[PDB]
Amino acid sequence: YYTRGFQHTGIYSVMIQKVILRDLLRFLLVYLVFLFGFAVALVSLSREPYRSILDASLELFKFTIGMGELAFQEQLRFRGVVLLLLLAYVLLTYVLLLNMLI
Amino acid sequence: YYTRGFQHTGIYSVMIQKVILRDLLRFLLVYLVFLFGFAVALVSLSREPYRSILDASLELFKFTIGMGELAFQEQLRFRGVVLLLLLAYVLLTYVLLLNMLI
Repeated sequence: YYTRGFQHTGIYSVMIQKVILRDLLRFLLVYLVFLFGFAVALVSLSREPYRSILDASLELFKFTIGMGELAFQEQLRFRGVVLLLLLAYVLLTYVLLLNMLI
Repeated sequence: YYTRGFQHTGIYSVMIQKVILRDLLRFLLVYLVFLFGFAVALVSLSREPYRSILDASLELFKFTIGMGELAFQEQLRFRGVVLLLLLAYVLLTYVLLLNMLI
């Protein structure tokens, strides 16, 4: 809060709070909706390794940078659809990031 | 779909679908062509660890962020060319990303 004084160093640090708080909120809401949907989907696949909804959400949050990928061999013959869903989540996250920058 | 209403929050969210769908499609096609070519190349090296084409494609997709690097010691005396190919794939992916942003 005390960066409001000082010198010109605050010029770029005072205008961010008027557009970031408006844009990041909506975009993060959309991202969380997508993340929870994908997590529920992965739990549905793994039910019959993504045990709880919280664990799946954590995995999806890690997928953007650190992954939990390389599915466990024979995942009830649904490895292909799981991999396709993971790729789809990657593309949605990346396009949301590009929309963030734009 | 229901973000088309609301308020000014949709102003930046309606114009993205007219240029993203045109640019990302072609750039992703190019990226997939490069990825499949590099995966086939890695399979060719590893034939005589990148067993199937799907596994190699998955590894190349991971290389951009999470890697499968640190080749397995003596890879039939072809560790150097494999490492050079991996570096080349990294540079092509990065330059494609910069082209994406531009």
